[PDB]
Amino acid sequence: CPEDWGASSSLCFKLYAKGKHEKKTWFESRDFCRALGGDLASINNKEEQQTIWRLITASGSYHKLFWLGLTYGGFTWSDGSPVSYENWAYGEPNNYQNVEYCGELKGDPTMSWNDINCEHLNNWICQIQ
Amino acid sequence: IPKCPEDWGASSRTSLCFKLYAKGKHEKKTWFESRDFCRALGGDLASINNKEEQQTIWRLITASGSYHKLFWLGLTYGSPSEGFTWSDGSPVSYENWAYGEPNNYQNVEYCGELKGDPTMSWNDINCEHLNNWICQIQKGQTP
Ligand SMILES: [Ca+2]
Ligand SMILES: [Ca+2]
Ligand SMILES: [Ca+2]
Repeated sequence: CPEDWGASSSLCFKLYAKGKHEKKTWFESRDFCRALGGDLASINNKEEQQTIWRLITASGSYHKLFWLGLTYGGFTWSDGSPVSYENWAYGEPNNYQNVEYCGELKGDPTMSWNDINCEHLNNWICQIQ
Repeated sequence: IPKCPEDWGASSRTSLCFKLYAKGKHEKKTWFESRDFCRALGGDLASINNKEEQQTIWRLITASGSYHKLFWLGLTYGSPSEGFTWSDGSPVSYENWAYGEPNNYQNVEYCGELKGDPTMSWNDINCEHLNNWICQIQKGQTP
């Protein structure tokens, strides 16, 4: 793995929790990780989770929340029929997009996930190959 | 296929991209500071390894009215360790330097700067000097 990046025993993870003043939104966090050649960290098994936890330990970043690459995201007819026709007014539909939800990691031994407004300022975790 | 970052002059035939930094007289830096700045971006002070790369930079100069300005390049005098000779210039064969010697000769004093006119010529000057500067980055890479 790159310059000190949690080595999955596969994937490399790196925490980013410098200060509460430079926390980013999910989108910014994702741009930051992508500009590095990777992306926001994805957790696909217990192993990957232990790794991030060791990183949290090794750095003393207990209890901090981190953005993970978790993201959520059309209209259907109730009766089941297919949407073979549309007559939306200009710009419609549009409400189903004023808010989006993303998943954050609770940095304690439970290592649990919670979804929240993708616009919250948070620490984040990247993953490079 | 590697491509150049958010608008940086791309060397059509190589893997380098260039960007001018001429924010004005009160923004100028030293070779080392300029180097720190460029590497901080994930790049480095610009190297000119051929004519095409030189032309890419000249086109950057033109597109920004940066005519007649001076820019730092990654050009730096390295002080080859084979440089010592005797008083008449004869080469040194036998040697009896103390432990760790020689070593004062390694002090970095001279760096290269680019004259932003059509000549695109280089001049070696004291690295302490304040100049505008140019960075380069590898394609496929983002600042
Ligand atoms: Ca809850
Ligand atoms: Ca929730
Ligand atoms: Ca000179």
